[PDB]
Amino acid sequence: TEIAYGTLEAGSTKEFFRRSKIAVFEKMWTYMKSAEPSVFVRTTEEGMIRVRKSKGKYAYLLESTMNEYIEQRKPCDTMKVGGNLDSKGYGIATPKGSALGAPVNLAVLKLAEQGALDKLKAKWWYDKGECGSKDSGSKDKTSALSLSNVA
Amino acid sequence: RTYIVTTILEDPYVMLKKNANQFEGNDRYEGYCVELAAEIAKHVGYSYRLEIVSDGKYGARDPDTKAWNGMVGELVYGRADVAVAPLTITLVREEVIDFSKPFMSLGISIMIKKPQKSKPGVFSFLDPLAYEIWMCIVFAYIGVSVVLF
Amino acid sequence: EGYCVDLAAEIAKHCGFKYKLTIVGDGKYGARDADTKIWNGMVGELVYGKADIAIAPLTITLVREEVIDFSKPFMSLGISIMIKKPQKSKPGVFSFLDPLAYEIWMCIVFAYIGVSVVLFLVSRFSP
Amino acid sequence: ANLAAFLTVERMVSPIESAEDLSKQTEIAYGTLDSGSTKEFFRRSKIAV
Amino acid sequence: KPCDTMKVGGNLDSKGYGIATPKGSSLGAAVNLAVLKLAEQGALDKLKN
Ligand SMILES: O=c1[nH]c2cc(C(F)(F)F)c(N3CCOCC3)cc2n(CP(=O)(O)O)c1=O
Ligand SMILES: O=c1[nH]c2cc(C(F)(F)F)c(N3CCOCC3)cc2n(CP(=O)(O)O)c1=O
Repeated sequence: TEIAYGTLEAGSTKEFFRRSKIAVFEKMWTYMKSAEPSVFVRTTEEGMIRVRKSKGKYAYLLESTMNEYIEQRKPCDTMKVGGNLDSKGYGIATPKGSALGAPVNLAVLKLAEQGALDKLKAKWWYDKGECGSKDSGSKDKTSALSLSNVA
Repeated sequence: RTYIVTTILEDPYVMLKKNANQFEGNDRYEGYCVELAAEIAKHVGYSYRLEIVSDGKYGARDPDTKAWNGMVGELVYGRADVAVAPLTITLVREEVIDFSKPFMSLGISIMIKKPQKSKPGVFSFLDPLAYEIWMCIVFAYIGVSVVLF
Repeated sequence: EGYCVDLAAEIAKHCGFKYKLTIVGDGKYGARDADTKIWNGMVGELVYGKADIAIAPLTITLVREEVIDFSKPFMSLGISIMIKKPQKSKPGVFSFLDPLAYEIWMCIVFAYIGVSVVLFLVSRFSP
Repeated sequence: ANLAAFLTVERMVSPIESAEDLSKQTEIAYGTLDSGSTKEFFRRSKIAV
Repeated sequence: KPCDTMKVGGNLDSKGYGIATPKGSSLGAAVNLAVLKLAEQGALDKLKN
């Protein structure tokens, strides 16, 4: 209960946590609905201010793609943990009664099977970002003791 | 024929170019969905036109007026042809417009402050007792030496 | 009994129709031969009319869209890595210099030699 | 103090964490099934890793 | 059993299983609406747990 956590004030995330059936997430929504003060923020940057000005005392819940994008931006001071909480996904939209939606879906399956979508992901998430490599194991597995005491 | 593609300014999907005043046409923007629609137009073979939504809304049905807004309402009232944007596939949106298979699944994660290895040097040595008991220890040391002498 | 049984029960609850839990004959998922161009398994049952609907973990591919249709995925997944659980292994001879350091012991020995040189310089230079 | 710290918790850790850990070393091997769409995925890949 | 293995790392690709139906079937759109209804109500996550 020490490190607080919040979501956005308006959106489908609040509808997901509000209409949840799991008692753990129900207790989460009860705590976030009865917190003092309010853990909800108006914008994404307001949540970034609320996280970065807490020094590890506050967390923000968001989409995994947005979290991985912010993790690959400056000042490279965020990280994403845990698995996905819901089976959400984006697809190409078309109106009902259009003759193009099924060839569009064929093109989507063709780009998924050829692996070009993962190439675009590696281009616009790993290469475009201003952070280091995907392996953050630089002195992240310190086995025995920091040498600064010895120094 | 021609086709209208609508989207919204979102990072890193639709980003403003640096020479946006010096560019023209559909190449004024850049990002993920731009190259996505380029690959779609390559594998299908049609001409498109990139459009920006006006209200800045994704899609929502006001239950008082029974009206959709944003790109969903643009697709319903025929303002656009194909919306290429990260629009959340919900139950209420399937009944008005169709959707393709999801290309990039996602979920809800936890963002933390990501603490680093902030371990100082000499100041970490005199941690475990105090920074003031040691002075009393030295004072009692020199006092007992005075007693011995 | 299992996951897909309750899944079909929820489909019949939220759609209202009778079902018939049948078993595929060959025990295959689906494959198209390069010569005969004939699908087998549940794919062949759906193409050649031997089945009505398939509620099973079948991989949605482009070559299967060309003959039948598919709904949206209910559970996303990916390619994973299977390793065993890391238990306690015998550490052995490396246990002696295991705690507090791997390289600082050499600095301790070098400072030991240096303090010995200082002690010899002080003790054996007084006359 | 540090030897008591080692003998207190006994938190065993995993040597392999990410997918790049397989390319980072060569002592511990890894494999897939001899036939299937997994081999078609890893065969027709474009990523150098 | 014997609870002797563990899985690490994220997913490597975008895989997903869905309900299959033949082409030209009238039930595909209500089946897809039922899939979306079971997804939004979180009963699929309950069956996953
Ligand atoms: O259809 C919707 N599609 C959405 C798509 C995205 C994005 F990830 F950018 F694609 C986002 N964001 C994630 C968080 O940071 C701000 C933008 C919000 C969306 N919302 C609002 P929700 O109701 O809170 O989900 C929708 O309604
Ligand atoms: O359509 C396919 N659907 C499949 C579904 C599954 C399962 F996960 F059980 F649903 C599996 N397995 C994965 C590991 O445990 C053993 C069986 C294999 C499938 N394969 C063979 P692939 O070509 O190697 O993927 C298909 O072809």
